[PDB]
Amino acid sequence: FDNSTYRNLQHHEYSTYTFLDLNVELSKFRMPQPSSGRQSPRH
Amino acid sequence: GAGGALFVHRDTPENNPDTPFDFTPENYKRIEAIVKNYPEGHKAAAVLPVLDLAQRQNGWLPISAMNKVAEILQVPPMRVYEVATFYTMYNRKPVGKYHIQVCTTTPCMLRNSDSILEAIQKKLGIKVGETTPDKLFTLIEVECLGACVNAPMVQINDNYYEDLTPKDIEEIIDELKAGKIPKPGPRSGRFSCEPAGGLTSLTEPPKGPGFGVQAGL
Amino acid sequence: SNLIEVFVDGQSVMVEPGTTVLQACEKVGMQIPRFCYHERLSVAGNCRMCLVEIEKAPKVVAACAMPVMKGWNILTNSEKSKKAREGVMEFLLANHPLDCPICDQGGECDLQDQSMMFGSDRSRFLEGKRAVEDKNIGPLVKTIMTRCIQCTRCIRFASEIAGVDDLGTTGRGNDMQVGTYIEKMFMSELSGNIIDICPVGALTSKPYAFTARPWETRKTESIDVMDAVG
Amino acid sequence: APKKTSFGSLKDEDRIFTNLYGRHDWRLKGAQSRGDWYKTKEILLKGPDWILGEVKTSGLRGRGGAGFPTGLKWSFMNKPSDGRPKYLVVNADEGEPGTCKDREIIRHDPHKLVEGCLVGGRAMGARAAYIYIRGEFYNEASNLQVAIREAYEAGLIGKNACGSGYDFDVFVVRGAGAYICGEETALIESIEGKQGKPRLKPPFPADVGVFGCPTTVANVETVAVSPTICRRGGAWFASFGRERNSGTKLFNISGHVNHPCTVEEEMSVPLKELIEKHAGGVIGGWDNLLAVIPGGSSTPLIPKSVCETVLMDFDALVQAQTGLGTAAVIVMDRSTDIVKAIARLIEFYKHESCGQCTPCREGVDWMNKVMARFVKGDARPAEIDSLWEISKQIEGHTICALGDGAAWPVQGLIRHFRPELEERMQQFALQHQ
Amino acid sequence: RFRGEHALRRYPSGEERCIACKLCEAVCPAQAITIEAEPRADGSRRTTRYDIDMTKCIY
Ligand SMILES: NC(=O)C1=CN([C@@H]2O[C@H](COP(=O)(O)OP(=O)(O)OC[C@H]3O[C@@H](n4cnc5c(N)ncnc54)[C@H](O)[C@@H]3O)[C@@H](O)[C@H]2O)C=CC1
Ligand SMILES: Cc1cc2nc3c(=O)[nH]c(=O)nc-3n(C[C@H](O)[C@H](O)[C@H](O)COP(=O)(O)O)c2cc1C
Ligand code: SF4
Ligand code: SF4
Ligand code: SF4
Ligand code: SF4
Ligand code: SF4
Ligand code: FES
Ligand code: FES
Ligand SMILES: [Mg+2]
Repeated sequence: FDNSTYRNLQHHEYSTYTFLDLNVELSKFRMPQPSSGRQSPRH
Repeated sequence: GAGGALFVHRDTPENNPDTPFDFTPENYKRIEAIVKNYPEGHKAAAVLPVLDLAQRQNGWLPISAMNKVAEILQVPPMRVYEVATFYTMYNRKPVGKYHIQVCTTTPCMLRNSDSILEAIQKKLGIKVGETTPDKLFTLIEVECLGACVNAPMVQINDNYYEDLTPKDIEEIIDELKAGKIPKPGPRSGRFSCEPAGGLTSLTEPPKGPGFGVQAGL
Repeated sequence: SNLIEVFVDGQSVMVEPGTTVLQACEKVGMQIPRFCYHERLSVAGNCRMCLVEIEKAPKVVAACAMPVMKGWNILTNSEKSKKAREGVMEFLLANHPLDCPICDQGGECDLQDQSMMFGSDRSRFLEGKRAVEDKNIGPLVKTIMTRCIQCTRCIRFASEIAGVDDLGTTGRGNDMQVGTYIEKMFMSELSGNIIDICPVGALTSKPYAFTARPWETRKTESIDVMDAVG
Repeated sequence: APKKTSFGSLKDEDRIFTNLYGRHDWRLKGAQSRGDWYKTKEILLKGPDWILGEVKTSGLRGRGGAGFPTGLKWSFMNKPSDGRPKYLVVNADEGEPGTCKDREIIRHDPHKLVEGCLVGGRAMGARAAYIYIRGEFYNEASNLQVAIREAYEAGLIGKNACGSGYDFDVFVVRGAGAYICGEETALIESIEGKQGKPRLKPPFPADVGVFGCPTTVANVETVAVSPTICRRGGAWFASFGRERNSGTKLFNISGHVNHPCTVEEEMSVPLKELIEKHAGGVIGGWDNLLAVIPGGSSTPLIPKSVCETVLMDFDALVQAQTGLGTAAVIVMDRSTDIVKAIARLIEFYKHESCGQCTPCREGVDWMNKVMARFVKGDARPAEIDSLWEISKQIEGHTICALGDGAAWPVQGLIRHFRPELEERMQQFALQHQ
Repeated sequence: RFRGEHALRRYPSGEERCIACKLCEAVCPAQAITIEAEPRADGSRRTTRYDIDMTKCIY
């Protein structure tokens, strides 16, 4: 048990597309989106 | 003081509706993933991320990028123009490879942020709005970045560099020029939001799960 | 029936549910000052000129957007309402240009008339004024953007009545501006109406420019023959 | 014995945010062993009414800054479904100068936030949770996405979310540099792909919110503590702080202090004890203190005369005419220009106005010009009272509460440091004539 | 302060001062002033007719 070490170094290796890559990865577990019944408010 | 940036667009040979812009196929996959999060019939909600995505591929936002986002999302182009001119993280002009943003708000200024600003200016030879002739750096001042405890701090292309000193800011510039990337975080042997010495609290071993659970659960 | 009773200055009136404070005051024949509210456009609530005091409420409400609540007592002429109107007129006139002698809106200006009726008679603004560049949206609607009070009536009319999404606001805060952001002609068969609904001389008629003043004109109510709508 | 009177010494056994300093695994495994994601299924199975009751019994007040009671506000979505989906929005904007609590919660304890989203959505009957995070917090958002990914893989969210039978989604949407997007309605507008311009209320988000659907907007701190309150119970959380000021609180102590930091502390701790214990005191000693802004720039500042005896809770600071705000203490010693700091705050507010409504859009810029002239001394004494009235006109006449936050620091400076303004004007006149 | 024969003045550049606001025409108790205006070739707001009937004027 060491409380003197800051582990949080994952972000150092984060690139420009890391957030969007994680979004693409998470797109698989998502529940189907609800629909208002239109394609757009202008439809 | 005053903003300096204009909120009208005038066509230029380098920024016109016929300036070449298109998403990469990988960026199109990412756009599909971004679009899916929102409810059907509310596709516009993706204007904020997708626009950002364009800037993450091109570097800035030419008017053709705004037109492409508007056409992809089937949103009127003036709505994308409104979004682009409202939010300050969108670059409607080219910037340097490294965008230095130094905080100068009151908590950050109280810890000698002007020393950092002058150190950057004398190290780069440019002012608080200009871009270095090598097109590597651009220096601006920004409002509170939410890293006040670590003030003075600077934000560079998604990396915070905190607890800055004039010697410290200069070295980061040297490391960025020579083709290396510097480690983000505090620069005073702190690597946290902790007190600078002693760790006044959170020294006990963390409690095990279910330690404080109430009866009947 | 479903009518609810509300009071405007201590006087009872029956209104439909969801009726705004402005419409209830209109039922007794009182007109609340306005700049951004138009009864044929969607409610905006941005100008803040319609703020009124409700009895036993510390905060003034926006009469053009707030639905009346049963048993409410509007107070359209209280000290709080008058001071709200004076402050809002002061903020509106702070950056406005001294353009009345050259403005076509001169004798027909809602800003001028409501300044005379509900605002103060003086300025305590001692700074410089903002100035913005003009937009060119075609040969019919002359544009002098410095005069704009940012009501956003033009944006709501173009989007909702005309069916075009060419107008908008770019920037934010003091520097926020109304325009197209690009060289675009706001061309449509209903375009000229944005001159009528604009309360100031920001949007004016280009063919009509400088020719007449409203007090000298004679009004003849007639019918149009340019089509079969009459 | 009940009704304690000396608050402000609580040990680490009663701190919710045990990984505040990020000295422990920020990933799921770490959280799991630290007590996170425990008995979630049991909590979910207890039902929304039980969950709502725990929040109500605790007395939990909104940690975003307004301090509205959390249980009552969350109970506003306990209506039956009307065909529209229900949503919970987590406010992770954190734009207030002096405030860094939500950043640390997101970067170092993201699973606390994810579990809080799940439990809050269950309480509200919500379908999914949208976490609107600051655009400048790229690494914090990426850590949050990693946490959500490993929660999805372990079946802690998504379809059935547990052995529970409840489907819940968690989405992270990033802003793009706009402090006004911290306001709940402006945040909702920015999620829907528009300019971050606040809406008028009514309607409240519980009636018409994001995508026009019933929505609840909750601060990251408020959401994170939600599961610990449920397992520990409402009574335990309340047992801290004065009456109507229950629970613990994150404080960001910055400015002219020896060790600026952030720390969890009991609610009603006196300001002096908090500053001198955790922050190492004021540089130059406690007698070097000039002024303190107790809750971020939106709250009026208080002088050393008040700072030595005021408690750090909502009602106590209201009685001191300032307000608790975001619990972001900014300390300024006798070595700073007190007018310059307030002028910089007013410049921040001038640069952060959305421009929608007249009193903010015009009067905050007007106040900025007046304050910049005050800093030099260009003005006359008769303008000071004038400036006061300008603030009064702005306050309470704007759509959004940014106008209040712009007008309150000026009122504080004029209320407590008028003689400095007058002597600056006298000096400028003396060397200019 | 003596009131005599009327005159139309210029700026020091030689440009006319009158911008055709028509306030003089509105205020005149005798209706002695007649004004017609249009945009000038350079877009300036100037008069094309400016008459004073000196036998209507009360000075
Ligand atoms: N955490 C941060 O970084 C920042 C925090 N703030 C703080 O935000 C505070 C002002 O926020 P406001 O939302 O304008 O205060 P508010 O009192 O109007 O409302 C706060 C919360 O209570 C809800 N609420 C209030 N009355 C309600 C009702 N009758 N029915 C249903 N819901 C109701 C609101 O929907 C909102 O969620 C300020 O005190 C400021 O300190 C400001 C800027 C940044
Ligand atoms: C200009 C402005 C900015 C705000 N920014 C934030 C913010 O960044 N984070 C936050 O939690 N609340 C912010 N608020 C307050 C929100 O209204 C608040 O979060 C919302 O009412 C729910 O917060 P609660 O959970 O504390 O009740 C802001 C308010 C205003 C007027
Ligand atoms: S719009 Fe009205 S107030 Fe403004 S210059 Fe024209 S006449 Fe005067
Ligand atoms: S141009 Fe006229 S209608 Fe359009 S926003 Fe300005 S004042 Fe309103
Ligand atoms: S008070 Fe300021 S930020 Fe809030 S809606 Fe009005 S102009 Fe926008
Ligand atoms: S029209 Fe009359 S009042 Fe107006 S500028 Fe000309 S001379 Fe003066
Ligand atoms: S009567 Fe003569 S002096 Fe009097 S306003 Fe008319 S033109 Fe001028
Ligand atoms: S004031 Fe500099 S990060 Fe907050
Ligand atoms: S008329 Fe109500 S805010 Fe403008
Ligand atoms: Mg008009």
